Amino acid sequence: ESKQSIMQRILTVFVFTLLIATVGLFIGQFVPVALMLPLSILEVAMIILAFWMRRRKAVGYAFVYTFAFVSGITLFPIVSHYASIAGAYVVLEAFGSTFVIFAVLGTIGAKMKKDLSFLWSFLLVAVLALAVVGIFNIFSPLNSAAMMAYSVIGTIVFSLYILYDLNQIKHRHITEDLIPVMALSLYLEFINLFINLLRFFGILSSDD
Repeated sequence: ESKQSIMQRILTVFVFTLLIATVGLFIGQFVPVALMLPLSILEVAMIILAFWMRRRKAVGYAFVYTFAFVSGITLFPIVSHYASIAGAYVVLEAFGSTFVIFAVLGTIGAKMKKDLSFLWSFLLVAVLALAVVGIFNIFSPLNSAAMMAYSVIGTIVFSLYILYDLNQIKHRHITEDLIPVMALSLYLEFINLFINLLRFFGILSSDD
């Protein structure tokens, strides 16, 4: 029963989900395109069960590891897209840039003394704000100027979320059965930041 023990276990499962998502990303290149949408709907259902439903018992380890593998498969269409227009190295550039932001802002938030719970209103509303223009991009693609602003704001908002989330892990009372869902949260914050950085470096290193 210590914060130094739980935070090490949460970050251990968090690294496992990144490795599992990397395997699913490698497997995802063989998955047909028609299966990407059903698997995406499967992820949305899993996210609602994990966070948005009032459940008595938190999600287990098999649920988070399964989501990480399925999430890695559906990341291939966007990873391969920006690898075609910007290069295969840009994907590693944005993947590495996500780690240094996760490490810098994650360590600062976890080591912070201030309780940043009051940012819940601004960050939830900021993510909802970014989610609305994301739906607009699905049905109608944004130009280079607006997509750049969407990726830059997305990088700033989801970086602040990593600072807020890991700061709340220290300040809030985390139990033993919350390790999977909290590691799933850190995985989703990693993916959202990775996608925006992949868009940021993709447009910056693109031919148009």
